[PDB]
Amino acid sequence: ATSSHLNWLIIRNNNAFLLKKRDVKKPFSTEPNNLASVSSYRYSGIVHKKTLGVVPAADKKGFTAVLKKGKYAQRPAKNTVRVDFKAGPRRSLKKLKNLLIGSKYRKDLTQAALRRASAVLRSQKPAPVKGKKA
Amino acid sequence: MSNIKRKKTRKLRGHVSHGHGRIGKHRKHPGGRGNAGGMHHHRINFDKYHPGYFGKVGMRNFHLRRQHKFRPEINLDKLWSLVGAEKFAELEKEKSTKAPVIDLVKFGYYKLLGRGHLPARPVIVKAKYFSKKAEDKIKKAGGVCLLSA
Amino acid sequence: ALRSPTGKNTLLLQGRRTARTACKHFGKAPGVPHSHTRPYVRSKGRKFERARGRRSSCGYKK
Amino acid sequence: GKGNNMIPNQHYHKWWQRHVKTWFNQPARKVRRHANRVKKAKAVFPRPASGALRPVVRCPTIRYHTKLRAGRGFTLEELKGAGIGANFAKTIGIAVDRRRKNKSLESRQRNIQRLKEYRSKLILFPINEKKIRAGESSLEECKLATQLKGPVLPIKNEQPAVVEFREVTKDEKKFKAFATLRKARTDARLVGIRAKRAKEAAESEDAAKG
Amino acid sequence: GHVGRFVIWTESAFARLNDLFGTWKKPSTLKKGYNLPQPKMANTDLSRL
Amino acid sequence: SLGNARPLVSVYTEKNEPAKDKNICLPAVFKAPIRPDVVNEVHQLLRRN
RNA sequence: ACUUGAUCUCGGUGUUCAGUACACACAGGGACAGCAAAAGCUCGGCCUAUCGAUCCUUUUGGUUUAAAGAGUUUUUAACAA
RNA sequence: ACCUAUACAUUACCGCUAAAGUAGAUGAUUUAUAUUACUUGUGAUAUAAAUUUUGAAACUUUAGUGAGUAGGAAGGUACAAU
RNA sequence: AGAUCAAGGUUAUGAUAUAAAUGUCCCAGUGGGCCACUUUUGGUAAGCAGAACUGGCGCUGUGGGAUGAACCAAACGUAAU
RNA sequence: UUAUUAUAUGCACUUGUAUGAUUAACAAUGCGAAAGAUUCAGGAUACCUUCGGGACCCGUCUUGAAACACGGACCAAGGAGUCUAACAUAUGUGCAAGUUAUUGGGAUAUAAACCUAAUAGCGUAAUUAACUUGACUAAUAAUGGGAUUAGUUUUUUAGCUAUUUAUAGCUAAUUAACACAAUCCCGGGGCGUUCUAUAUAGUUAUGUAUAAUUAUGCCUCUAACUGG
RNA sequence: UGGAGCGUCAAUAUUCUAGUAUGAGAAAUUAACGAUUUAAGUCCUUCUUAAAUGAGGCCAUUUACCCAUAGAGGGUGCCAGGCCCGUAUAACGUUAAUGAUUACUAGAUGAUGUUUCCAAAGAGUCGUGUUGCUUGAUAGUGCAGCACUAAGUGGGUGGUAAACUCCAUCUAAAACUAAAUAUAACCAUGAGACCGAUAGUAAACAAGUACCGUGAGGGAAAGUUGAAAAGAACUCUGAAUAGAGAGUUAAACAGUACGUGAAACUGCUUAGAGGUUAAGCCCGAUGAACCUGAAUAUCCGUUAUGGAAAAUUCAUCAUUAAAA
Repeated sequence: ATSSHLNWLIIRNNNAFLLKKRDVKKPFSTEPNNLASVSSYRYSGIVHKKTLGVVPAADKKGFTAVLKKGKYAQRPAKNTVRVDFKAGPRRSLKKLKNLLIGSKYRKDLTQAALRRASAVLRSQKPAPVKGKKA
Repeated sequence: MSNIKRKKTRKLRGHVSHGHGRIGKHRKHPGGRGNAGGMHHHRINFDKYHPGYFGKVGMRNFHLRRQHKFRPEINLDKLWSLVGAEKFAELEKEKSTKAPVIDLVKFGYYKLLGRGHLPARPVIVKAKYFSKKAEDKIKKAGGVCLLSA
Repeated sequence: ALRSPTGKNTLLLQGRRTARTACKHFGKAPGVPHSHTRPYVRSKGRKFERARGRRSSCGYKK
Repeated sequence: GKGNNMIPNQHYHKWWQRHVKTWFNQPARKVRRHANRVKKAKAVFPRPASGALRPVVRCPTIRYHTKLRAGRGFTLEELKGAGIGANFAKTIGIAVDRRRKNKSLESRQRNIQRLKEYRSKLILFPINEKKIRAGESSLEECKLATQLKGPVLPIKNEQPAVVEFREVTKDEKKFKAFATLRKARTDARLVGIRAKRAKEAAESEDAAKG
Repeated sequence: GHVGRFVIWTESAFARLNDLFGTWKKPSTLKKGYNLPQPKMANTDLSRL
Repeated sequence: SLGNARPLVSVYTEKNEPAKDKNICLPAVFKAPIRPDVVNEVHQLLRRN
């Protein structure tokens, strides 16, 4: 039936998001829940509710709306849709990363998720900078 | 319809002589067409590997008809899978209001052979034929091998 | 393995690897007193590899 | 050449390539043949859709003692033995074919009762709808009763699996049925040589009178 | 060759699959003698194994 | 082994309608093995017709 | 001097060797015998050459099997040497 | 004395071949410190910060080693269609 | 000649193990060889003819013999010393 | 007794030495420099210039080709190990004493897919030229039996980590058990052929004894049947 | 695989069957065919500025301009469901077929047992012999030629020739007959894992053409300007086709080798160089030329320490509301 290892050996190579690029030995998934965008087994669309990712924002720049996994109340046979929950920290460029370790404890993506929210918060910022040089 | 990369020609192409030799080229028919000559220049190949080619043993039956040797076969080994094994437990209490009735020609079989080593219940077997050991090893158990018509 | 991971109280068996009838034909010199190894005929009968080189009358007994 | 392989007999020496048949219209002969059955079942009537009656059991040889040659006949004694109407049976659709020389009582009965099963369910349209001798009805005219033209006209098809679990459970099972077979064969082997001995025993005493 | 098209069952469609490929308990009625295939590994979750 | 295992499949209707009183059980084909290696090998061949 | 072992049967081994067949040889089992007072010796020639498949013809053997609708007799065929 | 090979040797790198190791991450591990059981002494608990996925078809460790026609096997690569 | 008991010390030369054992596909190719030490036959001799052993060439580059299919060193992943 | 050596250095603290295929400390030179733009290293990329070293023309057959062997002036397009049939092995997959719609039929959405009755192949039993005949003492048995057995159970022994000294893991010493697979030996059956037992009695029935095919006696002329 | 008549039993006979007229059905069904309707945006901006068929937009209706039983295909200056032909449902139309009744035409009462009565039935043919071809056909499978040449409880066959006893099975030597079946031709269609102008037919075109052979026969090469010819007026020079200006187009680097425009080979320009392996070439460097890459939080630290700004589910914060 359903387990993230049976699901994955069907998906391992014949995927629709895996899009390997030309020298680099078999990686890249273009998934919406990958956060370290290769294709591992436990960076994946569905690995069954270890499925966290980090998305901006919607309002650039402050947010990073984080789709937290919508878990084991779901099989995840769908939900009267629930299973992405989107709790989105904001308002401080380096406080919210403590408030993401503070948030989740699902210690497998944890240092590879706030490695991503930083790398979104590195990117959304630079509007009032990179200007004058007078 | 056959996956060609695993065919050798995808791979041998192109080295020159395509797997067949420089000295001893792939020519058209360098030994004879077909079973030539299994009695001169292929005789070693024809005995071994087929001892018994090239003769006549004999009795000619002009127009054999395949009904006069039909006789399908069954040993005592089955004989009791033809009634249910779930109808074997009840006669194995023990309680013999039985032998059962087996009509082996209604199934498809005629000759009841005797490989077997069948249990201690009797049977009543209506088949068209007999072995010597099918008659014994049933009537020892009580029942009777009986002639179907 | 979730019950006996180390295999305590198990009986690990295998049926015969040469039970099958492809294996009946390996390997064949008629001329030795021990072959008994089953040609690749098409059909079982007289006038199918049963004459010269099998019978002591026709030819020889193999 | 080489190896232990199976002497070949492929019969490809006769300009065979001009004898090749395609089979690519396997499917639209299945469709052709089916649209004709639909065409023909509508262009009969409420009359049955196959539909003759096709008698027999007892296919010939010792393999098929039981699985039918498909009954052409109904062999006029079986008509005459069953209340019809030998020329008349053909006009219903009974398929009267007058080449079979019915060799059994029981094969004659097997089809007589087949000719009584049908003809008891064979509904009869009247001609002029006064219908003095029906024998069935005109209010069992098919619109009222059947109008079916059902599809198969089945053959009641052959039970024998079975196994009927019986007690016989014999007392006189002390009889050597394996050796009746050995005694029967030599009885049929020595018919003539007993009969030759049944000549000299019928003629050596005639040498006593002279 | 790629399993899993997005599918929509109606109600009386969905209620017939326990007949076609029968059930784990009993065989099927609409496919004579058919018996649902058994997996080589019933529990199939390695991370709990 | 089970046939049940997630044994309630809700039915939906036209207004996206979670709510019925009709809740049918998961019809036990859905536990049978997914094997894409045999599906690809039947697909390779059956669409040659 | 006296003899017929120069016989009958079943496989196995040596040589040639592909480690195939003929052929020759050898070691035996079974049977029937010869010489010899017996022990024993003999399965041709004191040992190493002196030889020949299939198919067909043929003869000798069973008190033979088959000719497929059934009986008997001719015939034909089969099997063994 | 000395010069001189694609040999010898020690090193870097490529492959091959042969072994060996790793998958409880609602876990493991640091550094401090509060408390602590206290065994003198070292552990266990709380806090604060930190590191900790890999197409397991992967990653890590170790050693030897490399001629080749005819020829065979593996892995890639170009072309065009479903 | 065997079937089960009783007794038996330290396992019965040396040095080796790039793993060995075994099936199948008896799968590909091959079934023209030439060269050389020592042995050797025919020929008067032959860069001729024919054999025995080992090693080579064939398939093999590099160093040396100015030169070379076989001689003498040495066997070959890309580089430094 | 003359000497010699090792052990009897914890607690902190260093920018210290070693060891994780033991290279790193000091300086100099020069600013990725907003666009704009130099410095230092490198680039036989694909050529031209200058020297040194090496360097024969490929394909082929051949023992041996740069050959005074054959083909090739050059260039673009084309251009050669395939379809089929039948086997055999290996591997993949499905079901398993079975399996296999596919000639057909049915449903039907369209040369597909689905569903399916009677067979039919192949397998499940063989061997004879043929007629005969037809597979282990037995309600049970993997070449029955024997060896060499991977492995699970098991023996007690010190014994090892933990010990509650309970309960494990470990080697074996070693007991017993089954011994998978595979090969190697000895058997036993089916059928065939041959010798042999039967001198045969005898084993069952026809016959025979009677009654009335029938009933039962029993000898056995007859057939069947047993034997190494 | 037989009958014909009689007795005879049973049923029965104003009757039905067949056929032509037949208006069946106030055109009724069904089928063919041409049909016939286009349903719905050429709605707004952007690039082409040569053309939108593209790209962005079109309240809500849980977000989609409209239709969709019509998102097959084709045409339209580029990729078009809504431009157009169609397409789907259909109507509309002309055909046909199912003849209800009526008329005449023409035919007809048995099937049922019985034993009476005459109870036939294909010759130079069957078959034998022989010869030749033929077949799996074997001491003849078929067929043919020649000599012989029949019988009527007969004659044939019954995969081993032969006599003899039976058994089984059909009726030769005369005649028809639909369906299933076949189909590189002919009419008329729909397709495809096919070929894409040296391929596919030989032939995509004025292709069995041009040509060649006395003949039989043989047998090519040969597609592409652009959306539209708007196919270059006019001027100069020439004896002139032509050149040079100009013009046309989005483009003439699309001007009738008319899309692209490769190699082979080369005229011209620019660069450097030249008496050795003929030239090429390998490897190391070279001059010239061009080029690629280049760096920020520390010693004996992501340490000591002062300024601003903004602000807070952060505090020692506290309640409150959730959703996990």
